[PDB]
Amino acid sequence: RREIKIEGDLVLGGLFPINEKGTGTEECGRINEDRGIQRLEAMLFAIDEINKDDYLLPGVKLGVHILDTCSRDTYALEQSLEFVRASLTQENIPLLIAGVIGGSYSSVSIQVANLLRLFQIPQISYASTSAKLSDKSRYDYFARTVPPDFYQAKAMAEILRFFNWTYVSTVASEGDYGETGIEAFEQEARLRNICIATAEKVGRSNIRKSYDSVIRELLQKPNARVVVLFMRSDDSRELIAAASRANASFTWVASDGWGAQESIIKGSEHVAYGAITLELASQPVRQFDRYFQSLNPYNNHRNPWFRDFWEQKFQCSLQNKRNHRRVCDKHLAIDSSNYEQESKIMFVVNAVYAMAHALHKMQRTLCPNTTKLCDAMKILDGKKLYKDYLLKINFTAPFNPNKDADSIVKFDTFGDGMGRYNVFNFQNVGGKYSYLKVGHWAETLSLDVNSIHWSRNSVPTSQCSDPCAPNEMKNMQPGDVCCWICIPCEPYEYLADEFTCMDCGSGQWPTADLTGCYDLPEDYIRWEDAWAIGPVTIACLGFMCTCMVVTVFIKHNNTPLVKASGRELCYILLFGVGLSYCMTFFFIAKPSPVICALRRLGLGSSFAICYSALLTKTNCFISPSSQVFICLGLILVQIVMVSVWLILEAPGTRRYTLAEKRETVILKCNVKDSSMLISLTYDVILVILCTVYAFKTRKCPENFNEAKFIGFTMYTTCIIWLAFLPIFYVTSSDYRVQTTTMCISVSLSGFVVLGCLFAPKVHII
Amino acid sequence: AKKVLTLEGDLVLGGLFPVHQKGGPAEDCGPVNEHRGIQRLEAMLFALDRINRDPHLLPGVRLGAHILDSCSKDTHALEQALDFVRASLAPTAITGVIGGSYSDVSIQVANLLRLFQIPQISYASTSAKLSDKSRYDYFARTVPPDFFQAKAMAEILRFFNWTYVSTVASEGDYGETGIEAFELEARARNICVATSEKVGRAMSRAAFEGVVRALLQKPSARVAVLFTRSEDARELLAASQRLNASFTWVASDGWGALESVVAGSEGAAEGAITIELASYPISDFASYFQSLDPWNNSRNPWFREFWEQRFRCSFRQRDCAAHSLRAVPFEQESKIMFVVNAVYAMAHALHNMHRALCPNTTRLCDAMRPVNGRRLYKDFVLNVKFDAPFRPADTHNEVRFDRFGDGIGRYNIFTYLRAGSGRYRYQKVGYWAEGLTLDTSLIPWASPSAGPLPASRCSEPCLQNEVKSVQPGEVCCWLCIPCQPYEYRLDEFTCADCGLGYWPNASLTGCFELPQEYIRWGDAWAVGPVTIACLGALATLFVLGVFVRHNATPVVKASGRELCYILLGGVFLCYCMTFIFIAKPSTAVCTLRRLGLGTAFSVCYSALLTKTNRIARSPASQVAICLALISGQLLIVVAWLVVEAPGTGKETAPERREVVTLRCNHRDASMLGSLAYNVLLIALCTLYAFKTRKCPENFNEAKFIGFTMYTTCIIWLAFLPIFYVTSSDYRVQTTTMCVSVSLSGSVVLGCLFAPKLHIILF
Ligand SMILES: N[C@](CC1c2ccccc2Oc2ccccc21)(C(=O)O)[C@H]1C[C@@H]1C(=O)O
Ligand SMILES: N[C@](CC1c2ccccc2Oc2ccccc21)(C(=O)O)[C@H]1C[C@@H]1C(=O)O
Ligand SMILES: *[C@@H]1O[C@H](CO)[C@@H](O)[C@H](O)[C@H]1NC(C)=O
Ligand SMILES: *[C@@H]1O[C@H](CO)[C@@H](O)[C@H](O)[C@H]1NC(C)=O
Repeated sequence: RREIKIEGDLVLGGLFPINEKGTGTEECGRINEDRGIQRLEAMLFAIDEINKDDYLLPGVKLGVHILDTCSRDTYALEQSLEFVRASLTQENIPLLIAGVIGGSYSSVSIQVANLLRLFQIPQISYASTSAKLSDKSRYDYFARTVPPDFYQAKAMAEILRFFNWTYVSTVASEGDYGETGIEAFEQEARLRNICIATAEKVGRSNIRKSYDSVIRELLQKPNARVVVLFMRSDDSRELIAAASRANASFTWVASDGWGAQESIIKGSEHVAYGAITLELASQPVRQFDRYFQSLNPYNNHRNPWFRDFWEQKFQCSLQNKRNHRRVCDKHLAIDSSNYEQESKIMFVVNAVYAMAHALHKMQRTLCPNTTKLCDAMKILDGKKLYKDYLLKINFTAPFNPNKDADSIVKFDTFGDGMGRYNVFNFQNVGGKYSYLKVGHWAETLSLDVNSIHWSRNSVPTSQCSDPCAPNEMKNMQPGDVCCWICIPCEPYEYLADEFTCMDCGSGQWPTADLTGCYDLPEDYIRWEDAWAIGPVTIACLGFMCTCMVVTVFIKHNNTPLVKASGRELCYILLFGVGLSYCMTFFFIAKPSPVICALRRLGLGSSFAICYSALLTKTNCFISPSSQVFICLGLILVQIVMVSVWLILEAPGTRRYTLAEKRETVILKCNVKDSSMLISLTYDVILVILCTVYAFKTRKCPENFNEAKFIGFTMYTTCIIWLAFLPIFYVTSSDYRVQTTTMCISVSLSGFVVLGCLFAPKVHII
Repeated sequence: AKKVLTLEGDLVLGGLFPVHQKGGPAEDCGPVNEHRGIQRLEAMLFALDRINRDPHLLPGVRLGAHILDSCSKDTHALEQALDFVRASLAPTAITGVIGGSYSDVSIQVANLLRLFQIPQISYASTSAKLSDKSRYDYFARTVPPDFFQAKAMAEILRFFNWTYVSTVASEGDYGETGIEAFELEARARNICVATSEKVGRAMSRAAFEGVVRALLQKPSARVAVLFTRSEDARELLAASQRLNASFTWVASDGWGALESVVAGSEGAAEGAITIELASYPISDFASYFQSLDPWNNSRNPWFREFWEQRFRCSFRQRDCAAHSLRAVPFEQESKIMFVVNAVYAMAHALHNMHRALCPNTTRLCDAMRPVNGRRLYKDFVLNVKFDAPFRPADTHNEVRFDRFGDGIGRYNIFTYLRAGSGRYRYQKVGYWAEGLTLDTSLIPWASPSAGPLPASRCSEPCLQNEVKSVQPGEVCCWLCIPCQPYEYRLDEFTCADCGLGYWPNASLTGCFELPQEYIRWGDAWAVGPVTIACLGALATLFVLGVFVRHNATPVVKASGRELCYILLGGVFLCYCMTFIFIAKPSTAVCTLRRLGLGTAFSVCYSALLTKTNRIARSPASQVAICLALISGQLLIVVAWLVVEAPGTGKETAPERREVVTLRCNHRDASMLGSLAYNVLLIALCTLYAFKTRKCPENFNEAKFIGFTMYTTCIIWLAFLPIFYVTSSDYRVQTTTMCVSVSLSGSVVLGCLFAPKLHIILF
């Protein structure tokens, strides 16, 4: 095999994927020029700078022990045993390894970290972004200068929140990358006010026919216009091309895998327009540019893989021993024309400097007097180096003196680097398609909206999320898990819950959304109304007129001594007229808690008193007195069952109306309307029958006037009964029927008293 | 300074035993273990030799051996385990290791060998953290884990209904995980822990006395669950003996049946229920080990050190000649069975793999040269149900691995009992193999006596009468306190304050109302009210005939006739309110009753006013004044009753005081004031009549009227003191109210009207 074993006071391990993984007889095949060779030289370049440095380990020389992992996890374990041979108590003397600057693959790093933790060897990774490595329970001597993969999920969620993109669709890929990150996105999404619409998986081993179905199932949701892509570089390229065939137009939010790469947009720049992509914020290392270009096989003997890299890159053989390859020219060299710096070069340099800084701090504390290696450094405990010194480093980037404020190299509690991501945007400048940085995410969100076009428009995706005009909108919808397009409720129904609008109170008006749970108010009849003042004055005038008759009757009751019983008949008739007149005083009052209970008793008593007086007159010293006593007893008997009707429920049970807006009800008297009219009608039918018989008979001895008066009043009772019942039977108005009966009652009272008092009026005048 | 036992064969089985004890800082490892390392290593060698000579187990394949020494340290075990991997990458490749006696050693070896696909079968590691497959993909063990004994103890406690127990833990690794396991199992079996505490190795006798006193803080916790080491248990027993405290200890495998724990502490250890791992001695292994000497044993490199340490001699001299293992007693290690079972399980898995890969040949298979831990482990190591080798006859023991790759939990229940002669011994009284079986006839305290140490609870369940919701600070203590009769409970958590009068009919839900109260007495006290009503009815009949001949009588004719009629009606009204008061009060009866006496005082007051008018001095004016006074008296009556809303339903004393709904909700305070105002006016009118000197005229009527008024005023002034004196007994108040109005009615008939009728009649 091949390895680098440069000697020094302290030796740092190294794991790089110089050779690409292969199949068959060859375990690893082609040389990785970018991720294997350029990263390998970055570690060597940094260590050479550290050795030449006067402030970082001036008396300690840093050696190397670098092995090729061949991009295989199993093959990395076999060479990982060489790092622990020197830790166990003469062809090849083992070298003590202070730390391992290796990784570049999550599978390689995971396997290596499992072996290194058993021997307390600190490990710093430069390209491993697996979220599994953040678990300190299984990897308690592992650190990385790059942020973990799930940090991108937090970055993508903030972009959605900034643009108010709530109803989003997530697309993942099979393996270990897609599931892990897309899983961590949901908790970050649910932490904010965002719910996932569709979850999808994309496989490597499938045909473009399945890719079309991935696109098609995304179109059967018109609202979802933004698609959170957490796919891989090759997987995302086919899906975007699939959308072109299906004529789709979506806004793509993508993580690492689709950053500023120009190999995905190819041939499908139309649908990819307006996409937002993330990429690691890596700056070029200017000093590394001259180091790599000035490397030649004739003077770079430290790297044993440089001969293979030179032959593979230029397709030439240095020693053409009858081979089918051209002889490499002596003047061949690499320049900026065909040299592009690898993206994670600055992370390799930072990882090397991180270990050197930790060792330098540990050396000073253990050896303050001297600047050389001590006997206390011979044991070289890895638990103290990692937990106490490596995790507590704080220094600026050695080769980035322009932005030292935000380029500090440090490790958090879980031994992970700071998350600084760049936000790009695929846009059309006009005749050219290219990416453009439109912000950055370093512990906070910062975007340049003015330079973002085709996404400057809000492009709402909240047709489900929250249209929710403040008409007590309810967040729910059948069939859809979290669409909740706010339709399933109405402004009349108060908002009390999310899944159900939960109307509280029938026919109730909410105040803003919930507080209107109280029942709607109602208005009763208005007191002292214009339509009530008239009858009140009429009743007062009628009562005053009857009172004047009473005063005249008693004054003129002396000379006519013949009519001994006439005064008694006049007195009871006057009392009945006064009682009937006084009925209107309280009947028209709107508040009737128990007033209506006495109203029916008063109306019945007034009718009974009038009927008793009429019956006594029709029938007609000791004998008249007995008739008055019998008539008085009949009136009392007529009131015996009057209170029986109110002996069950005088205030009533309840009062309602067909209209649910006015609700013009008494709300205090709920007696039976049918029973009230039936009793009133039955109280006048017998009066008319008894008066008709008296009219037919002839009363010669001075009783003709009484007989004529009885017959005249008979028609008035029939007319009033035949008119009061029909209006209140069907209409049942709050006040219109009440005032009509009041006018009829006072008119009837005035009519009956006029006939009885007609004869005294003529005699007096 | 390392030795290795390397046998040769087609398949090599690794081994890891604690041959040497921990050395410390002075040396890597010092003294040689005589039972944990040497005996188990010899057991593995004997099992391998038996397998190699078994025609029914790998007839062609010969099993090798590569046994190393871990020196009872995890770092040394990790360093030594880097010999199997080098062979996998003249080292001989292995198919799996059979080793690991300590939990840390096994954990480190499993962590190292998992990455290289090397299955590992342990024989003594009972760590509870080795069962999860998230970190140990190729680990198996024949011994059960340490959380099985926790649920075994939980089931033991449940069987004896020992809900209230106290647990004692240990500071080390063994002493915690078992405690959380037992706590988790106890909650699923309705078992509560009273006190939880930790005991450390460095604790002195003062700490043990303190923890014993803390255990004694709960008198109701007579059962102690000990999950500790042997030394901690021995120290706790010694501390309990010194303080002379009695407990029913329940212990795990840490105590077991060891006599060193009860060494000198037999008095306080009586009645303890300890559990130990179940195993049986192997006669074949004992015979093989007894016939072992350094001269004829060259395979074992550590045998010379073991011989030197056990038999105290040396090989530089010639003293190590006569000594032999046969003469000296030999004690077989309890876990030799597990080592043999692990070796045989590995051999059976290898045989099954060889048979499955190619049944054509019995020799090592062509395709079996590459050995993979994944397939072998998952497909054959887990699925073994072979018969236990060297097993006794009357027993059914199988070697199987569950889906966590652990052994089968089989424990023996042991008790510490005193014999008739006084000897103390541990005797098995049951076993736990996926089920608890105790005879409950050999335990010394299981005999019928005054309670077999009942550790029921902090308090007895109390649900028959009292409410058991009150707790003193612990949710498990379950005690009751009775509530007062006023506080009938309607729920299991509190006593409702509905009242004792509304006793539910054996329901205790909703506080069903009791209609029984003082509403109306049909015959208890209505007899007296009937007499007053009967007297009033007779007076009304007499009044009807009194005024029939009033016109004929000149004396009655001279007096006012209109006022005479209301006088009879006023007396008739006196008994009209009598039966209303007796009747059941309601929202309408009391209001009618309230108006009954309101107009009763109006007619009598008007009678006095009209009487004074005749003395001072007409019928038209007299009837006008009385009508106005009656209207005026009734004017304030209607206004007063609407001030307070009347209703039904009154509260009274608890315990069925029978005073519920005695009177309606209308307040009677205003009624007393209304009648008092008119009483003074009536009295003043009577006094004014006596002032006039018109004695010669109408002397007979004036004297009767004055006497009647004087009696009424005297009687009225006497009712007021007795109303406030009682202030209760509504039935008595109703009774004295009926007699009060009747007395006024009785004297009303005895007024000046009575002599007028007597003269006319006579
Ligand atoms: N940083 C990576 C990220 C890697 C990855 C990146 C994009 C797409 C798929 C994908 O596969 C997974 C799966 C799980 C974890 C990490 C990854 C690493 O290996 O950790 C890798 C780029 C680094 C390098 O090889 O230089
Ligand atoms: N079986 C044991 C159990 C062991 C143990 C047993 C009793 C008291 C203390 C104690 O220390 C711990 C701590 C944690 C886990 C297991 C134990 C093992 O090592 O797993 C160990 C007896 C086996 C042997 O060393 O031969
Ligand atoms: C997102 O909505 C908030 C208010 O809900 C608003 O202030 C902000 O400007 C919006 N961002 C956009 C439209 O990009
Ligand atoms: C435990 O209680 C059960 C009833 O729940 C009883 O049958 C059993 O005998 C009790 N165990 C004893 C008393 O040891």
